[PDB]
Amino acid sequence: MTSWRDKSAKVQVKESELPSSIPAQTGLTFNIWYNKWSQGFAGNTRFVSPFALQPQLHSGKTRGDNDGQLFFCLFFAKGMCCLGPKCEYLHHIPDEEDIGKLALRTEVLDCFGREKFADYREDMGGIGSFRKKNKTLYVGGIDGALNSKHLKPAQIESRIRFVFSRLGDIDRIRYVESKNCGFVKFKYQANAEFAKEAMSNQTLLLPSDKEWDDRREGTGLLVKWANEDPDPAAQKRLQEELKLESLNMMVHLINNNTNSA
RNA sequence: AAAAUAAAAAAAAAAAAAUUUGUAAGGUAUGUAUUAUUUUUU
Ligand SMILES: [Mg+2]
Ligand SMILES: [Zn+2]
Repeated sequence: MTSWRDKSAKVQVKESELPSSIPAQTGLTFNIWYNKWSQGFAGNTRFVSPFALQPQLHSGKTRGDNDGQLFFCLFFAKGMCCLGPKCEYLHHIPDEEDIGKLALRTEVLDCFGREKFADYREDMGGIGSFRKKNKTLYVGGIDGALNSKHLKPAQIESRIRFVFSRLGDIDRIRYVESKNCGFVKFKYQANAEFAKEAMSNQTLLLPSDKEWDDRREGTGLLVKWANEDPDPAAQKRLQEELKLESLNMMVHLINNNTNSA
């Protein structure tokens, strides 16, 4: 509105600043079918992103807004999009107005337009599932994100809270020191899908955090999906919210019978 | 009218043929595992 509705979206990265489509150097000879390096051993080829999303700075109106686009630019979520106001996808954070237009389609697609799959994955990776609506994002790689300096677990919790706060309605956050894991639950599926792409392979450390010069050498903070919550308080709370949303559609499933008569 | 040519001395010198060229397999096994404190809430 102040950020989005008045502005036009800017260009995060110029096309000459875009990274090379060739990966770095893993093996001896480059395979030109699969676009990978061959003949040797790979060396833990993950790396942190040189760019990132700036919600208030980079949002603005796009050509997807004028045409009626439902879906969001995934390169805008990564902080990489080079089209700016020419891009056919939306450059702003998903909100209650646009998510209301992602209603029939969001059952099988995500907010970027990618199909979901039946099984999840062995490591709970990229896209979601069309069987379970999972609104909670796992956070890992926090040691690799902080670039191996030490902090207190109370202060790690706040540094996770701030960068995730902009990406949508945060339901709850509970950083665990015993297992260095962040369980960040949102209000919406579409904001969990946006936040998973946006903060994947990023750095936690701030520009004043004394290692802002050296932060590119990391691995970034892993952002996968979260499993079911084993403590029995939330499971009863899961049983509660299952029952009350059921009765909400017990009302409307006898209204369209009342329309039927 | 028919013919349109009804024949030598008496035995001489002179040679040819044509072929088809290289590759892979049956031998040095096959199989398993291997960077992940890259930490999934009690
Ligand atoms: Mg045989
Ligand atoms: Zn874009």
